[PDB]
Amino acid sequence: GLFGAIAGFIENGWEGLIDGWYGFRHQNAQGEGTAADYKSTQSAIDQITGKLNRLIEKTNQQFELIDNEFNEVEKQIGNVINWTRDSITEVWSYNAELLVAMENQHTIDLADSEMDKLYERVKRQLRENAEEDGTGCFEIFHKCDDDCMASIRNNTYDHSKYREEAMQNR
Amino acid sequence: GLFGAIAGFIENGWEGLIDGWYGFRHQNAQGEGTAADYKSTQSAIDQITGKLNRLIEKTNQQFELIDNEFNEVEKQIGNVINWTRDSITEVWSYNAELLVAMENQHTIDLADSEMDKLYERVKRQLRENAEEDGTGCFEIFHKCDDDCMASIRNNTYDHSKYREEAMQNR
Amino acid sequence: GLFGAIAGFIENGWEGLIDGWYGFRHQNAQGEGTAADYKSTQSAIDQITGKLNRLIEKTNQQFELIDNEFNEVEKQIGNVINWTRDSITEVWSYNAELLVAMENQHTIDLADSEMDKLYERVKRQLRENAEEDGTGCFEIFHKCDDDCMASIRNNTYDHSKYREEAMQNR
Amino acid sequence: DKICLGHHALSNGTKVNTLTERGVEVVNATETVERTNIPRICSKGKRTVDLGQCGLLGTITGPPQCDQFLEFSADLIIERREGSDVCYPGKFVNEEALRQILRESGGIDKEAMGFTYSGIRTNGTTSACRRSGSSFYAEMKWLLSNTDNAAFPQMTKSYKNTRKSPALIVWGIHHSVSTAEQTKLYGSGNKLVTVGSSNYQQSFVPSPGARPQVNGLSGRIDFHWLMLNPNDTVTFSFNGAFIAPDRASFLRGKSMGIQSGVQVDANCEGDCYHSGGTIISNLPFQNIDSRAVGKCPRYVKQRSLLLATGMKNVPE
Amino acid sequence: DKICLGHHALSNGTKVNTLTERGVEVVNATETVERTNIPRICSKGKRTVDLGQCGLLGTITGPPQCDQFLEFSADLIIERREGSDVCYPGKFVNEEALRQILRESGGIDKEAMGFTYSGIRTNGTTSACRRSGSSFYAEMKWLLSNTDNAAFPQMTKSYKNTRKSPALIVWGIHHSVSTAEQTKLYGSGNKLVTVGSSNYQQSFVPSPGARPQVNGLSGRIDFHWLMLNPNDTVTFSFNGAFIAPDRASFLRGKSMGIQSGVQVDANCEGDCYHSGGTIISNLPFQNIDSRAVGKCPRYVKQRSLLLATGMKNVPE
Amino acid sequence: DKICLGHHALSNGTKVNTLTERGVEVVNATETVERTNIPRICSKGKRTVDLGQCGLLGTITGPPQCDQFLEFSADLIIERREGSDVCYPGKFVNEEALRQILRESGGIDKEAMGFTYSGIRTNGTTSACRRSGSSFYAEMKWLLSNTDNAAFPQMTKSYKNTRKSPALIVWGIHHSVSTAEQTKLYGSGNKLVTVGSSNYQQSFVPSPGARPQVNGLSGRIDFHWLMLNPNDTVTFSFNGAFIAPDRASFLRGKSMGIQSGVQVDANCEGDCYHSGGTIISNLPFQNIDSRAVGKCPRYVKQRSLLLATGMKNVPE
Ligand SMILES: CC(=O)N[C@@H]1[C@@H](O)[C@H](O[C@@H]2O[C@H](CO)[C@H](O)[C@H](O[C@]3(C(=O)O)C[C@H](O)[C@@H](NC(C)=O)[C@H]([C@H](O)[C@H](O)CO)O3)[C@H]2O)[C@@H](CO)O[C@H]1O
Ligand SMILES: CC(=O)N[C@@H]1[C@@H](O)[C@H](O[C@@H]2O[C@H](CO)[C@H](O)[C@H](O[C@]3(C(=O)O)C[C@H](O)[C@@H](NC(C)=O)[C@H]([C@H](O)[C@H](O)CO)O3)[C@H]2O)[C@@H](CO)O[C@H]1O
Ligand SMILES: CC(=O)N[C@@H]1[C@@H](O)[C@H](O[C@@H]2O[C@H](CO)[C@H](O)[C@H](O[C@]3(C(=O)O)C[C@H](O)[C@@H](NC(C)=O)[C@H]([C@H](O)[C@H](O)CO)O3)[C@H]2O)[C@@H](CO)O[C@H]1O
Ligand SMILES: *[C@@H]1O[C@H](CO)[C@@H](O[C@@H]2O[C@H](CO)[C@@H](O)[C@H](O)[C@H]2NC(C)=O)[C@H](O)[C@H]1NC(C)=O
Ligand SMILES: *[C@@H]1O[C@H](CO)[C@@H](O[C@@H]2O[C@H](CO)[C@@H](O)[C@H](O)[C@H]2NC(C)=O)[C@H](O)[C@H]1NC(C)=O
Ligand SMILES: *[C@@H]1O[C@H](CO)[C@@H](O[C@@H]2O[C@H](CO)[C@@H](O)[C@H](O)[C@H]2NC(C)=O)[C@H](O)[C@H]1NC(C)=O
Ligand SMILES: *[C@@H]1O[C@H](CO)[C@@H](O)[C@H](O)[C@H]1NC(C)=O
Ligand SMILES: *[C@@H]1O[C@H](CO)[C@@H](O)[C@H](O)[C@H]1NC(C)=O
Ligand SMILES: *[C@@H]1O[C@H](CO)[C@@H](O)[C@H](O)[C@H]1NC(C)=O
Ligand SMILES: *[C@@H]1O[C@H](CO)[C@@H](O)[C@H](O)[C@H]1NC(C)=O
Ligand SMILES: *[C@@H]1O[C@H](CO)[C@@H](O)[C@H](O)[C@H]1NC(C)=O
Ligand SMILES: *[C@@H]1O[C@H](CO)[C@@H](O)[C@H](O)[C@H]1NC(C)=O
Ligand SMILES: *[C@@H]1O[C@H](CO)[C@@H](O)[C@H](O)[C@H]1NC(C)=O
Ligand SMILES: *[C@@H]1O[C@H](CO)[C@@H](O)[C@H](O)[C@H]1NC(C)=O
Ligand SMILES: *[C@@H]1O[C@H](CO)[C@@H](O)[C@H](O)[C@H]1NC(C)=O
Ligand SMILES: *[C@@H]1O[C@H](CO)[C@@H](O)[C@H](O)[C@H]1NC(C)=O
Ligand SMILES: *[C@@H]1O[C@H](CO)[C@@H](O)[C@H](O)[C@H]1NC(C)=O
Ligand SMILES: *[C@@H]1O[C@H](CO)[C@@H](O)[C@H](O)[C@H]1NC(C)=O
Repeated sequence: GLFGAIAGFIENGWEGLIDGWYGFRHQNAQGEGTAADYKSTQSAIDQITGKLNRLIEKTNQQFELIDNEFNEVEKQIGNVINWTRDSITEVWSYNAELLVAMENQHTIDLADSEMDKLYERVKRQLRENAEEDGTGCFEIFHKCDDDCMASIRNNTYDHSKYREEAMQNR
Repeated sequence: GLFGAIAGFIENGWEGLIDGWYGFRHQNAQGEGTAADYKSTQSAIDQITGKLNRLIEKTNQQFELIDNEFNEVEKQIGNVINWTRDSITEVWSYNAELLVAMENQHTIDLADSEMDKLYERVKRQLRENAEEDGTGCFEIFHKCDDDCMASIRNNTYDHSKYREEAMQNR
Repeated sequence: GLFGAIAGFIENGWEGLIDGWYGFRHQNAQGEGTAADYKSTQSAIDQITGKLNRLIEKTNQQFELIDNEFNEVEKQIGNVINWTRDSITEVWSYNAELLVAMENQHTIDLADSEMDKLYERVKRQLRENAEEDGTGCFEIFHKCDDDCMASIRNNTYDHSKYREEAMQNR
Repeated sequence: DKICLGHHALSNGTKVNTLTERGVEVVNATETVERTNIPRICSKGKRTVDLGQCGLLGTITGPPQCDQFLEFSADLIIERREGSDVCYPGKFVNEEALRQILRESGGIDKEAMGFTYSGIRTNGTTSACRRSGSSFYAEMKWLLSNTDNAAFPQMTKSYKNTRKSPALIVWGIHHSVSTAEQTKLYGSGNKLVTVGSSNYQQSFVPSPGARPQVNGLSGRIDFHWLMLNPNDTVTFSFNGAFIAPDRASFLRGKSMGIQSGVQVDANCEGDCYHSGGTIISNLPFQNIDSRAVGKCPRYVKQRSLLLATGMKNVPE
Repeated sequence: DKICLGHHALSNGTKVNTLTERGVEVVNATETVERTNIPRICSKGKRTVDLGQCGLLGTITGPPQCDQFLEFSADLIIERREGSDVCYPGKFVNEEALRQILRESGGIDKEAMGFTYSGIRTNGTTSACRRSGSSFYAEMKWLLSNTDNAAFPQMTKSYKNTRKSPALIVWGIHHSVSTAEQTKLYGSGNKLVTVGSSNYQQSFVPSPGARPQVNGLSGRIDFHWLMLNPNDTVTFSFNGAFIAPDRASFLRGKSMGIQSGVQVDANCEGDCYHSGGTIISNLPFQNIDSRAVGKCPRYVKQRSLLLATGMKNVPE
Repeated sequence: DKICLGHHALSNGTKVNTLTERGVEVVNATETVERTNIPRICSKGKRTVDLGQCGLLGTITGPPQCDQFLEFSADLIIERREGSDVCYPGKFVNEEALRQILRESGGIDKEAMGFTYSGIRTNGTTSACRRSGSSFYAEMKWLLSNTDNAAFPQMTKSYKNTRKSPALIVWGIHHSVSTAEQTKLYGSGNKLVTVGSSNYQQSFVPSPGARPQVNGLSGRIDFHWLMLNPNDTVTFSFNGAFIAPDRASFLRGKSMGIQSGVQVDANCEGDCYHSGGTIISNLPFQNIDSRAVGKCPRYVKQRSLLLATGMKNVPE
């Protein structure tokens, strides 16, 4: 997509992540762990389901028969009708193809975008206590236990608490 | 929108800002002040008015009557005509709905984008003299008076002038 | 475009760069040099050619004559036909105008996007060994010869190798 | 030491198309083109009339197969392939226009014309039109001469539409097997029938001659019609060869008309019909039948157009 | 210590729809569907002809209500509900085709046929067609027999179109009240009229009989027409029951034709008309009337479609 | 000290339009609307029939100019301005419907009707229809009375379609110059022709009278037709004024029909044709001719719509 995260600087996805769309996979003294970010997942899901509701819709326009399958109508008027219907088919076939392609491009860019927004949120939380790896990972320069990781995930992490020790470990 | 600034990491807008679309709200020893960024405001306005001019347009295609409101036309040809017109109505009603939705999505992402571009411009100006709060604010580590704030807004701010003092206050 | 790189914080393009779409122009003790980034160039080209193949397509729908250029058809049915054809022309003329405008907007944003992705890739490679100028240039704080520049372009550059010397030159 | 960010993925994804690419794999996708047909006419909650052997135009004239449909009422009208509009061989002038009127009529209500006859016979029948022995179109009267070869007296009959809605009027011209058999029935001389309503002027001279045997009979009857407005009057000047309307039809309200060869079903509801049954779907498009009617998804040529509902799938 | 970035907002915004969401609030929005009608025909700067009591087809034949419209000229032609094409009861064969021709004609220019008659009367009138006493269609001649019951001599008359543009020719067939009154006017025997231009072949036998009283008269006149090309000739072979064209009509140029029941107004300009007046708008869509004509915004079913002209509104 | 990033550019770019802006310059762009016409009918690999002086409807009746087209076979059928459907002056009832049938027929195959005559002449010719001396339509027979003024005996002839596909049947009604010349050819009295197939009922009385001289002749022949289904029978009851079909036409398969005034060319292939030649293009749109037929790009009003294939051009 346009935001360079999914199939970009994040090399691939996690098949282990069944909990949500996006998430964190930490590593520390106490070992590895994985958890889903609700907020990002929900923002993508809601936007996508809102697309669906937009397209799953009731055309309340009724159309009647103008020709006859048992008793063919006069050939001249029959050919005008067929030509007109074929022309209309051409229009909707085009509309449906473009609609779905345009929508699919946007869906992919939107999911890519939410991944980027989450990534940048965390960068800002870990103001000077971390540095940017490049593969979608943050190398944390102070000691951050499982308790400390949950603080980052739940948006409660205090940068000024661990600053000096991480700052010095530069 | 897609760029995560408006209704994203900036928590809300300023109802006090009547001067432009985007702007700066500084805080220092001399007190609070607010001012609009012309360039960003103008880039959004111009792009949006260019959308409008594109859609406010003169269909120079003339269409004539093919049926009659005072003397009904022969019923068969009348039903072909009505069917055709109804089919065309269906097409334009669809086109207008999609056009406006597609355009509105883009307008919202575009305004969000300009906010992000402005935000990132300032980050780059204040190279190492400031750090990133996370709510759309820059905590400046050297003393920056009203004169100094205007230098940032007008793109004249010199980072190498205040570097060491801000660098040490890290 | 939406990503603020092309005709944004990069002030202009390079007419000297005939090798690819994007690239690097380094400066050092050994002098200036210019080279194209294949990967970014190829990602933009492929995406754009994929647009083209999508639109250059074979409408396998055959349409026949329903009126006559040598022997005019009955006037009433002739006017229904002309009205219908004119209505269809109006629809396709609209579709073609919107398609090309929508596609052109996206092409420009996409090229802008690839430039941004490349820019951010390099920022991440030069983790703490460089700082961000603001015009689309990276001021490198350790000594980086032509050999060293090729390491950045080819994605082999090791930040931990030159860290301390660049770190101290802060 | 580190905290990593990522996204979910499958080993294998669903292929979709975008503006830039064919067959990009995404985590999830949904179909936008309907292909599922219900092989039944889904008429739950709808006043439905299945005409079976009765032709729709036969409801106005009344051959034996249409005796139970002379004053029907409906939201949905179903024509069948086996349906026939006629008993005695014949056909309608401007037939498909009249069908389109009757399909959306909501059914019909019938009323006496009030025609009274003197100097002519009025009970002509045939073997084609069978109701325990010979009969004729229920709503019509085969007018004749009192006796064989006798003169048919030039006649004038009038009907004013005294009601608030248009009156569908129908009359028939009989084309006998011979030039002789025309003279036998209605007497010699070239016969002329004329018709005049405010917005109508037409005339009808017959044409005897041999047509092939249909229903065992080589005779034909032409049927004609106009819609007589409220307060307007219609006059029939005729010298013979005339099938006279006994009753006038009025339209009840609204309906939808379809042609089909599948069974009716009051267990499913649907508003989109074609001859092979019902399309029940909320999808915006369908690839089942371009001639589907009612309130349908738009017909498209594509079999399938998948819409991405998930991010791009990037496996390990 | 700090410098903050932000954007403008209102406490309350304008709701719009996007690809993803219904009713998202934005700072500003503008309407794209026109609903404002001007209840007038806006004809500023346009040669306009309001036909009033004159029917458009009456400009070619010339009943009294159309005497001031026999050679009119216009960019815009306005038909009115009260307009009538006829004085003596009758109607046009292929009437709506001819209307469509006349609506975009730019008006008409008339020229003498040059027909000269010998052996027949040529001044037949009626009480329906009133110009201080009895009269007849100005552009037509009611041809008769010299005296009552007298034979109408089989006649041939020819007209070559010597001009650079197609000639609209019109003739009428009279259907008298009785079989007797046809013989009184044009003599006995079945009468035949034929017509032949390079791309035209048709024939006309009358049909006497009683039609209801229109304008106090039970008689009818059928009117017919063809477009005679430059240098082509048209021949009228007739034995009676004939209303002869005195003049031929030629089309002037271009025009637009409308039907309306509202007043003309030379103070406003507009190019999009419907029967309730004028749509004046630069918006791409309109929800006023799907049968609007001229150069109009596209008709849509939606009442309103707001287009965002500002960022998303995020209040404090 | 530094490493810079940038992008390519030209001093001068190609102007395109976007959602936001008119005439933004990009590095490269490509055309989406086709304007290049090939002034030739590109018929490489296609069974092609150029009718030249033969009218398409003349292939069914057989005037001299159509003698080499009586059983033609084609994928592509080309009508020419000089083409004429007739030798003896006349025209077809419902002509354009029949043309549309023949254009996509794939050509025609002819078969004997099997009509046999007794009591009448059957070899009537004329100077208009020339094959070394006087002749007549090859597929037709001009039926007459044995001698001048003699009675034409009321006649019945029948043809069953014994084949698996519909049979195109054609017959003609002759309208002689005088009322006298009708009696000379077929005897006195008003003549009647009738026709009856399962889904067909019509009648034909002639109309003698003077039409202008076409091909030096003031006479006309009307031509009529119906499509006779497999196993259905058609009966011709006629008392005179009749041009009898000798052969019946059957349709071969599929074809495409065009009208053109440019030369055929077997060196280029194309599927999109108009009267000025061929549109050869893979572009989705064309601004050459809105009446182009075959498999064409969509016609649009715009002359040009450039599609960006490069980034925005930002020169130094
Ligand atoms: C089939 C065969 O072997 N030979 C036919 C022969 O049948 C046919 O005569 C007609 O035969 C049919 C049934 O086959 C009827 O019997 C016809 O009689 C009636 C009718 O039932 O239609 C009787 C009826 O009372 C008459 N009614 C009136 C009001 O006149 C009608 C009516 O005259 C005709 O329908 C008008 O066309 O006829 C009987 O005519 C003969 C006829 O030429 O042809 C043989 O080949
Ligand atoms: C209304 C009523 O009480 N009884 C009608 C009676 O009026 C009607 O006779 C016709 O009456 C009308 C006016 O009501 C005219 O007076 C008709 O006469 C004229 C005409 O004006 O049209 C006179 C005219 O000079 C004649 N012109 C020519 C060229 O022939 C015409 C013409 O013959 C007819 O219009 C042709 O149809 O008639 C007068 O006929 C009678 C007629 O049957 O019926 C009563 O019920
Ligand atoms: C042109 C001129 O100076 N005077 C015409 C005069 O020619 C015309 O007579 C017709 O002339 C044409 C050629 O100019 C033919 O000679 C017509 O004769 C034929 C024909 O060839 O068509 C002879 C043919 O054998 C006849 N065949 C049959 C089956 O009857 C036909 C046929 O009768 C007619 O075509 C039927 O309409 O005619 C000849 O008639 C006269 C005729 O009124 O008018 C002068 O002004
Ligand atoms: C208009 O199109 C219809 C099909 O939509 C044509 O009818 C079909 O004809 C084919 C071959 O002749 C048959 O196999 C089908 O049974 C027909 N289908 C239906 C639904 O009727 C029809 O012939 C066309 N009209 C004209 C005048 O050509
Ligand atoms: C085609 O549609 C028009 C409306 O666009 C129908 O005419 C309307 O009919 C309704 C009910 O019969 C009336 O209330 C209106 O006065 C009519 N409106 C107009 C503008 O004429 C018309 O009946 C339809 N044609 C056919 C053949 O059914
Ligand atoms: C329908 O449109 C066609 C054009 O597409 C009209 O035909 C043209 O008429 C103009 C002026 O009368 C001529 O200059 C052209 O030669 C014609 N072009 C073609 C291709 O025929 C036609 O008149 C219109 N139909 C009706 C009934 O008005
Ligand atoms: C992936 O591959 C297997 C092959 O058998 C297939 O059954 C499965 O459905 C595929 N997964 C998806 C999501 O299409
Ligand atoms: C995937 O989309 C389909 C629509 O076809 C839907 O039914 C389903 O809920 C989705 N699957 C998952 C696992 O969310
Ligand atoms: C038909 O009616 C007439 C009365 O005018 C009568 O003479 C005749 O017998 C009737 N025929 C039948 C079968 O009832
Ligand atoms: C018909 O006439 C009656 C009076 O007899 C009147 O009540 C009714 O309104 C009239 N209808 C119309 C359409 O004029
Ligand atoms: C917000 O609310 C008030 C409620 O009275 C309304 O009048 C006002 O117009 C609203 N503002 C906008 C921009 O719609
Ligand atoms: C908001 O948009 C409207 C269009 O309806 C426009 O007239 C107006 O200038 C805009 N309002 C402001 C305050 O800019
Ligand atoms: C009509 O014209 C004829 C001349 O042929 C004349 O005898 C008759 O009196 C005229 N009628 C009138 C009312 O002038
Ligand atoms: C009609 O004939 C005249 C010569 O009499 C000629 O000037 C004119 O060009 C001709 N028009 C056509 C359309 O052939
Ligand atoms: C730029 O300008 C010159 C002016 O002569 C023109 O020839 C050239 O084609 C232009 N370049 C492009 C890419 O259009
Ligand atoms: C520019 O696009 C055109 C399409 O018109 C194409 O033929 C060409 O390859 C492109 N030019 C360059 C230099 O890539
Ligand atoms: C036409 O045929 C008849 C045979 O019935 C014959 O008498 C006549 O002479 C023939 N005419 C010609 C020119 O052969
Ligand atoms: C026509 O009849 C023959 C038997 O004579 C039969 O083989 C064929 O199937 C029939 N065709 C139709 C369409 O009924």
